[PDB]
Amino acid sequence: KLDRIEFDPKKGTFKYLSTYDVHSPSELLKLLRSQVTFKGISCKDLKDGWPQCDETINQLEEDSKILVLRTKKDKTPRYVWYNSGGNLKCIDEEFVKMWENVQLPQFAELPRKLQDLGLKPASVDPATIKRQITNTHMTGILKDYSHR
Amino acid sequence: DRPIDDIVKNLLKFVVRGFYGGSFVLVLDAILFHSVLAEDDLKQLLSINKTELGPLIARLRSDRLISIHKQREYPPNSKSVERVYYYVKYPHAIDAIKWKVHQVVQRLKDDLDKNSEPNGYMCPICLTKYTQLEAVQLLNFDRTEFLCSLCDEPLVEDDSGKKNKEKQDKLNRLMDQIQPIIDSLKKIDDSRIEENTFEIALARLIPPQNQSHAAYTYNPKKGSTMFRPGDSAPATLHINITTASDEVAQRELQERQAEEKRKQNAVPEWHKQSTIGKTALGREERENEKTLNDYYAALAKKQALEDEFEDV
Amino acid sequence: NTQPTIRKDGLKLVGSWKKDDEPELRVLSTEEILNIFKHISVKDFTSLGF
Amino acid sequence: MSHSGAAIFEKVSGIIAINEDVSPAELTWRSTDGDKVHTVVLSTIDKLQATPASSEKMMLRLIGKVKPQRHMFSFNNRTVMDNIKMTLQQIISRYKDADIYEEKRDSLSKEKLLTNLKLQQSLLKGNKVLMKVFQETVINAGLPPSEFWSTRIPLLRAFALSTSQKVGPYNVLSTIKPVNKVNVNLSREKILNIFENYPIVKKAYTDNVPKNFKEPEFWARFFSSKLFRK
Ligand SMILES: [Zn+2]
Repeated sequence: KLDRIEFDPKKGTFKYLSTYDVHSPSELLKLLRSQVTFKGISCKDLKDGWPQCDETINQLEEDSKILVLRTKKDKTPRYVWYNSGGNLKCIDEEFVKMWENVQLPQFAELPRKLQDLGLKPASVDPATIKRQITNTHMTGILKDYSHR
Repeated sequence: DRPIDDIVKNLLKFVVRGFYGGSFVLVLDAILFHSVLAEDDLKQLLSINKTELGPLIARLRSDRLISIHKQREYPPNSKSVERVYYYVKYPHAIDAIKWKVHQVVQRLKDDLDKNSEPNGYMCPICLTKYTQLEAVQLLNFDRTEFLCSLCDEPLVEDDSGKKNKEKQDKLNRLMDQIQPIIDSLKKIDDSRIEENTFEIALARLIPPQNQSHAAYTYNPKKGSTMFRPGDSAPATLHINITTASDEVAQRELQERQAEEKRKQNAVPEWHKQSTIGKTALGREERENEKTLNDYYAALAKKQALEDEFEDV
Repeated sequence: NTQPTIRKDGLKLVGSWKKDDEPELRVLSTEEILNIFKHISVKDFTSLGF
Repeated sequence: MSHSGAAIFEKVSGIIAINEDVSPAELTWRSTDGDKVHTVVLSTIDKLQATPASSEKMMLRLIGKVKPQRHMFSFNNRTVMDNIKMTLQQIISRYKDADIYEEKRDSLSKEKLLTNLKLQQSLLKGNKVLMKVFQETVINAGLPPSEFWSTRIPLLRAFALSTSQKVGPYNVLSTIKPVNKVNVNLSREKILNIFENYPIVKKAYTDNVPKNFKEPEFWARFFSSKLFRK
């Protein structure tokens, strides 16, 4: 009767029913893609019933097939997600540091600066958003037919 | 979803996955996968902490990759709370990436130009940089070495002489690596994108949880003259098949209507006749068919919850 | 846009907007004030004596 | 799209979807985690209840015909709710009309003419005076049927030609005028003429009339379809 145990009428055995019956990388990849919410399958239950999951998860992490949230205490995969984008690492660190150095101009002035550069500004300055009796014996018989 | 929307979504995904760490992809991808997402719901989806969600939201807010929306939500059976919702404003996000992409390339271009300029000189003691033009006015009387002004010590040539090729190599890598972004922007420029708002973005919402404490609804205050910085953005067909009986039936209906129409126009009775003499006004075949049917049968054989509502 | 009634509270500027019950109230951020003042045209603030 | 969106049912948030491919159409509500699932067949809906646009709430109830069944859906955006209200209205209106309708309801020669027994029976049944002569002269007297019709060839030919002639071709779809609520008056003669001029209509008619839905629904969809306009 318990939901965590699966019965086998073929042999008459009781086997543990894991939350996600996955034992191969191919099955895991399709399982994540089938998720309807953005919640990541916890490695705690995925590791249970799977002799090796970090090795498989790490293999997929290198290939950018899935998204993995890493622990802060010790390196260990937490809830994972399907990678709907491209490669996870496709930019050199020498440019990431330069990305941090870049400081964006004032919001109200960005379109003007971009327009001065000649690039099409996909936005506008918010300052331009223009926010736009006689015969009283028939007290209630008369219906207001004001227009036609 | 329009084809251009996919391009913008791809552009945002590439930028975050490349120019941001790992956790940043998780936060932004959730906002893209869903519509406006409450902070509490966002926390449950990613199972990240406040001290971990803070830096991610804060950095993704400074770069304008994710917008914020604050409103007063009034749950009916509990104390209310001011809710925070995170979404993406494509026109603003596209501009932020466009400027940053240009800025990064410009810095390398300036550095490439700067490196092509003569090296210069440096002083080991005071660590003061002197250009070639400036150094020429500080050399000793012997005309043998450049002497510092503050230290009066021989100058040492500056570095970056051999980097002339390195800076060019770095620039080449940048354009090749950022190539997907530039191609995406070109397609983005071709089409026109409508600015997103908390209400507009809410139209594509996919609820995160079965019972979310955050009420994903917009309830603007009536007659609210307030304007906040950057919170404003730009029958039934019935058919009837008529059979032979219906056709004759319909004909009689018009005939009755025609008679009524004629009566509506017909003059009154008193106008019809001159009323002078009258007193002044003051206060069986079936059996035959059956036998015939049987007879031919032989011949053929022979020959052969109370709320206001309306009705829509 | 309807302009607010601005009053000084401490070292901050607080602006109130009159509705079309009680008037709307919020704090005018210094960044907002700086953004607006930069938009004033040359002729506009010369009339103010600057 | 106008056939799906987010909705909250019984204080549970989920995605509301409108299924029209399967006849009868049914609305399926699926919870975020899928723990609870609710499906309702649109055929059971009597009226469509929607909150006024002047109220902050954006609810939408589908009341079922009988303690009438009630399904209440809460939306997040008026446009999303509006995008689903109009689509739902179309399904109910067409099915309501279908329910209303359901509740409311050569051979000209002497040889062949003398041999076409069906025509001889057909004309005789309508004619009564000929029955009087035929009954006495053929049933009792015993005159051969062939001899009786020998002298009445023009009578047989005249009756046959009445039902043996057809009108000429003409632009049939142009005559139809839809004339909010719009009503049209089709007829059996119009139905046959449409098939002859447009074989495609007949092709879609023969393969769907008994299978999926009754004829009134088919023609209601056809006129509303872009095919009728094309
Ligand atoms: Zn020095």
